[PDB]
Amino acid sequence: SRETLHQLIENKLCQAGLKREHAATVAEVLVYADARGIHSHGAVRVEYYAERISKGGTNREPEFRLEETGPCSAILHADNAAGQVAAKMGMEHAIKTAQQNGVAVVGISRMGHSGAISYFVQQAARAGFIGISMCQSDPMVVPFGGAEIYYGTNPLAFAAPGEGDEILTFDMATTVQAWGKVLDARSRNMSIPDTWAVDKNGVPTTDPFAVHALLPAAGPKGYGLMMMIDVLSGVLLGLPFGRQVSSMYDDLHAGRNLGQLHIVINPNFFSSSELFRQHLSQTMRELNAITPAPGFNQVYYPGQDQDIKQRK
Amino acid sequence: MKISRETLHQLIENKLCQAGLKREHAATVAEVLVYADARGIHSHGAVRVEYYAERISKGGTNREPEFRLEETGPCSAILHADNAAGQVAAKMGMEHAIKTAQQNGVAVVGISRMGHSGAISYFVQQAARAGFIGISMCQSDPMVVPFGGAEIYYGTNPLAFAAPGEGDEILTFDMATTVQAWGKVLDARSRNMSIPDTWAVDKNGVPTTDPFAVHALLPAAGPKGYGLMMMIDVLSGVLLGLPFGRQVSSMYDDLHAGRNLGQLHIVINPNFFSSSELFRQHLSQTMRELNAITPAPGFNQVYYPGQDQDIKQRKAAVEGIEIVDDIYQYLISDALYN
Ligand SMILES: NC(=O)C1=CN([C@@H]2O[C@H](COP(=O)(O)OP(=O)(O)OC[C@H]3O[C@@H](n4cnc5c(N)ncnc54)[C@H](O)[C@@H]3O)[C@@H](O)[C@H]2O)C=CC1
Ligand SMILES: NC(=O)C1=CN([C@@H]2O[C@H](COP(=O)(O)OP(=O)(O)OC[C@H]3O[C@@H](n4cnc5c(N)ncnc54)[C@H](O)[C@@H]3O)[C@@H](O)[C@H]2O)C=CC1
Repeated sequence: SRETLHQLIENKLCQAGLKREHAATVAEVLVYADARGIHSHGAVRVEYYAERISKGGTNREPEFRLEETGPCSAILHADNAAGQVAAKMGMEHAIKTAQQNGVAVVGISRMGHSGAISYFVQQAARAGFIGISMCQSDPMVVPFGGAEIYYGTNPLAFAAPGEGDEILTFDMATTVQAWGKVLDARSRNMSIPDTWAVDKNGVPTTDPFAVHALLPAAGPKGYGLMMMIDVLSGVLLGLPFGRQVSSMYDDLHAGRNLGQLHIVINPNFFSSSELFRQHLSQTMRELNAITPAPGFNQVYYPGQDQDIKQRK
Repeated sequence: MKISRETLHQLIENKLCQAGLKREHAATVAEVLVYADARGIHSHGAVRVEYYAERISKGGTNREPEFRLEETGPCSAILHADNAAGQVAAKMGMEHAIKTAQQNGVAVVGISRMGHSGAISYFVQQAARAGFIGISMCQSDPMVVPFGGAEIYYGTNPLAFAAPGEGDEILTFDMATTVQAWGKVLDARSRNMSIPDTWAVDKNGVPTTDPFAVHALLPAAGPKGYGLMMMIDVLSGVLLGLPFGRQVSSMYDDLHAGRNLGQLHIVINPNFFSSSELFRQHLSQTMRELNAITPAPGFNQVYYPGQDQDIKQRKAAVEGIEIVDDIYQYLISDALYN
């Protein structure tokens, strides 16, 4: 069960170094990923996290400092704490701030990997607000037209509340595919589609063992989106940016120094929250009623495929 | 033909003024249009004036809007635009966003009930010129199938971003959420070429190479563009209590009726997070480093995002802006439309 795995991972990470409360938080986010089929960011990471913690490449005793910079802005100085802990804490502050003052823009400064980041925007939506989040990731992607890596798979996530317990959740890597698909096609020795990745010369490739770098989604569009995310979650916070961003296997003894940015918007500072939620539910219904194209059994609203996998 | 920036501005300004816009409003509309043309975004340039003139004439764009700025919090506002010209409403709202982020760090400003606002990167460039990060997005005419779908719901719903580098350097990025903007289907309609099958679908949701058989556009990157246009509809439409999704008006529904569109600006003042000087240095460093990346076979250069358009804008300052001669002919003429 869910509370089973939480207890497992909570225990394992608590003994590898983390305060019990920190272990409980990382556990939760990891399960969340596997359940929604986001396996690249689920348990395939758990022994690894345990290692980095034991070796100090993730801070077991971070000195957190939430620095408020304005009525609707803050930086959580996270001291290279586990990303799941840091990002969750900053989102709690963003939610509190948007609750009172309407909007919140909160940077997470110096954290480890934070995982399937839709977890954090769901926090905002469960509180009745719109959540947007994005973060830097290991340099892994060619600029459009390029043969050298610069940005990472730099994800973007969004959630908004509908009626009752309904939430619409959207989450995407800015590459054609997440990296975890390249490794999957490496392990099963499959070939990969030629739209996913390039070789050491920047030429598209079908051999996942000849992959030097991922391609950006929609060419120049994914390129701009990952740039935007690097500027918003990295440059804005004065952190390393672009190619300077650390990679997971550079040094298990050193903090990652990653950044993440949350933006939270309280609907009642703009219009009726009741009608907002009614209209989100209406969006979800209407999209579901759309005539599917040949080949599709249904049209899903964004994220519904994951919402479904979750409950099964 | 190529033409100056000041002259095109004047032509557009006069033509919209005689349609019935206040000269102040017609000026603002004109500079956003010339901005688009200079950057090569011609589908949102002077080509739209004749349409605008008709809508203004027939009352579908408010020539006497009662603007009302409703401040809802320290960093939030709605500009009620009373179906004023979008370029006017969006710029006014961005001026408020800039002022708000200057004093309070961040601003989220809705433009509620406006006409078409054009190449929306104009508005984020305002923020970047003021030293801030600008993000903007707006609803558009239903024209796009959901991923997996065969009926239209969302529009080409654009997203734009700009941030300042050192000096007058700005990094500007601006995209429709479809594989291609609608103008590419219109352009290949004008010259009778088959389009690739990744752009659009027929009435049945089957991808098509026949531009006259196109019923709807496809979202960029499948479900990703789908999610992005939904996000933009939610942020610039649902959030403002406006018509959303398939309810959004289309350009030729009713020329006598206000469009009721929505747009959302988000402005972030880097000074509220870290040194704005080092921020600008790092944006300029980003642009340099991306330019120095080894190009892949086929390419002669790696561009930083938006650099292709910056180059066009730079060239247009030298040689002048290229527009279709037919548009020049209409702008000098005494005809408002037809
Ligand atoms: N350093 C980090 O933390 C990173 C984390 N990630 C995460 O990994 C995950 C990667 O996601 P991707 O492979 O790009 O996702 P994807 O391509 O499978 O799907 C993207 C989005 O579209 C939705 N979607 C997909 N198919 C759909 C359909 N048929 N109908 C309606 N909606 C549909 C998904 O639910 C999801 O919200 C994300 O959770 C992302 O946050 C990714 C990169 C880096
Ligand atoms: N209702 C409205 O007002 C709407 C307005 N629009 C506008 O129409 C325009 C749509 O543009 P798209 O067709 O998506 O543009 P696009 O596909 O040509 O390019 C998108 C972005 O990527 C950049 N880019 C493209 N190729 C590049 C390269 N090789 N290197 C570096 N950067 C590159 C562009 O400069 C641009 O910033 C936008 O200005 C948008 O604001 C679009 C839809 C609706």
